[PDB]
Amino acid sequence: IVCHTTATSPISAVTCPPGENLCYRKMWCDAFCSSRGKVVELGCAATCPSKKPYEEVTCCSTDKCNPHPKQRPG
Amino acid sequence: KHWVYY
Repeated sequence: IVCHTTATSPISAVTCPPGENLCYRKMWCDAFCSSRGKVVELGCAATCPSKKPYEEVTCCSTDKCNPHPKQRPG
Repeated sequence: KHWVYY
């Protein structure tokens, strides 16, 4: 899983020994809904279900794909 | 073993 790997990497294209067949972008709050930050956990993942803890998850396969920030259309 | 970035 060579994407935005934070498994001992600063958002770096590393094939993570911790995790499974998905690339993360596990993002939520967004002011960390208090005193300003963007909680993006970059977790090498098995599946992104429909019935999830409702966060904006760009659950990609591999090859960079899914970066930290708000994946917002220009 | 994964990190939060802000």
